[PDB]
Amino acid sequence: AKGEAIRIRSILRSLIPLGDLVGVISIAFQ
Amino acid sequence: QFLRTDDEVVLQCTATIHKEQQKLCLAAEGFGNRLCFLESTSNSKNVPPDLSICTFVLEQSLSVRALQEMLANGHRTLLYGHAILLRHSYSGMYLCCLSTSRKLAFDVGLQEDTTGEACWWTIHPASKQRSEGEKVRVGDDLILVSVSSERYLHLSYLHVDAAFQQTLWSVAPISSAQGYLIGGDVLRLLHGECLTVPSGEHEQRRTVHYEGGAVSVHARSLWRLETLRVAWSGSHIRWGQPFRLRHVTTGKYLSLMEDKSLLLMDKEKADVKSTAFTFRSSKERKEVDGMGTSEIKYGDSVCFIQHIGTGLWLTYQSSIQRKAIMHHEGHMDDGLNLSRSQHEESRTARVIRSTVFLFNRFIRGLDALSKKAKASTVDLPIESVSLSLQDLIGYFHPPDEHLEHEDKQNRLRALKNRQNLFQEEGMINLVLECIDRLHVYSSVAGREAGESWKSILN
Amino acid sequence: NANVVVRLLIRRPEGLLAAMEEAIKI
Amino acid sequence: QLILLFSRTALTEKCKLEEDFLYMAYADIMAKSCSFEEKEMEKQKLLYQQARLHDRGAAEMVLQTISASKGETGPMVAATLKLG
Repeated sequence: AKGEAIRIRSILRSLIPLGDLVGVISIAFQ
Repeated sequence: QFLRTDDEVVLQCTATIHKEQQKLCLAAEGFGNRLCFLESTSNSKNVPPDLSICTFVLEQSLSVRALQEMLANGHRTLLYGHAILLRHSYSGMYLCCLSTSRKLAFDVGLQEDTTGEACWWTIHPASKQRSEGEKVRVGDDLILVSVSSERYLHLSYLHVDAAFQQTLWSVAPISSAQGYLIGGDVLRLLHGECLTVPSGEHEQRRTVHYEGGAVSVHARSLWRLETLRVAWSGSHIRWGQPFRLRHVTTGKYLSLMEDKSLLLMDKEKADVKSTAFTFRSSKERKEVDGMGTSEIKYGDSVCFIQHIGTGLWLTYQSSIQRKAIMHHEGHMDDGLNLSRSQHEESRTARVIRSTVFLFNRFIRGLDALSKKAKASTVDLPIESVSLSLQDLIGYFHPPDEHLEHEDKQNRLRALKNRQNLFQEEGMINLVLECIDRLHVYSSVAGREAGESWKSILN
Repeated sequence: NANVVVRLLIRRPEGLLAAMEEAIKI
Repeated sequence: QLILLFSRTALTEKCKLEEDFLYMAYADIMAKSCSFEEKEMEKQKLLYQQARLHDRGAAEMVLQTISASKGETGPMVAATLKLG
């Protein structure tokens, strides 16, 4: 509930899609 | 000198693709197509470019504060820092940014509504010689930046898309006197009875005849004077300059082969002088950089046609098939009178062949599957077609009840004009063919794409 | 300072699922 | 309301005019209702009587029913010319 601060909220999820399965599970398992 | 609102202007980006310049213009289609593309005007002497799909109108220009204020709720001269609203000169839809994808670039296309911050573009300078605030000058090179997407109007490598990278944009003024001619209009070739072209059920209509009666009223007798000038193409039309005669109902350019025959040959077959024409005062300057001087009235006109490649006079001989051909001297019958058409008659004509070209890609594209199995024809467009029927339903939408009785009878009158200019051209016959070709199955083909078979039929 | 350099880093280059996992092998 | 009735009826299209004998009895009642002290008392009263009508759109139900009768010399236009 503000003005154009939601615009940067979309740039961080549309310029970079999530794809986080490479990060969240596989890295801490040795 | 300086651009104002209610000005007709084109956008244009330049690319040097392997030592070859292309000054290609931004152009969107509308009425079935929601996306923009490029139009080559570099080879304007050997292939005609479109004009009515690339000219824009600057509707408004505000500050950024007042724009966000209204979104929270004469003629100005544009300033490098205002935000503008561009609308299409044909479709009447505002140019905006779309949330689709074709990276993080967004695609650029028209849309219906104007509310929200999508349809607004803040101008920007692109050199040290100009800076913020001052008035716009004609022929400048500049940047356009969306408000909503916060990106630049980029030309990529030919996806035209709103990206975070820049691209220059040459602008060029086009237009700005009632009853006088303006470069690019559609009008009637009055005799004293008008020039026509044969009806449907096909000769490819390539002849030229004079006929009489209500056939001039209908959508056959429509011709567009596409002037070779780029800047100030929508000036007044004076005697002496060349202009290709374009058919409007089918899009075939009038190109005289006085050696061979009178032809409305197709698109890329238009050279400079093989299809140019001009108007003579009798039957025997150079350039104006502006909207032109008031030359040719409408009812007070007896205009004589002459080719450029030959220089003779098209005059008719002795159905009504007085087919006119070029004579060396003619008679006193080449004093042609003129009358312009209206803005809904121009609207109805353009949307016919914009769809006629599409349904034939769905008749013969579906006649490719009329064999056993070819399966190589990808020219069976579904999303390009099943969108295009929703506009033609909304184009023929009957007017609502709760309206003013002086407004309903305006809407109901313009509705009946759209139903008559589709009757004569055989659009009623042209849809019944498409209902035939889809009534072969019972729910087909590769049934991943054409799973919308019912919704197209419905 | 939030609204700055992300307004810059759009105009800078810096799929990325291929880079983050292949660095385990390298 | 009555002057709006003849204005809405004139704005439609019928490619001629019907005979409409309500028009020929209310564009006839509306026109049979229209020595220095008298020459400005019988003048400033006439300006009030034609203000019953032209303040109620009656300068349009006689400006349209001429436009709708294209060339018709019928008894309709010869009774809405006594209202103009």
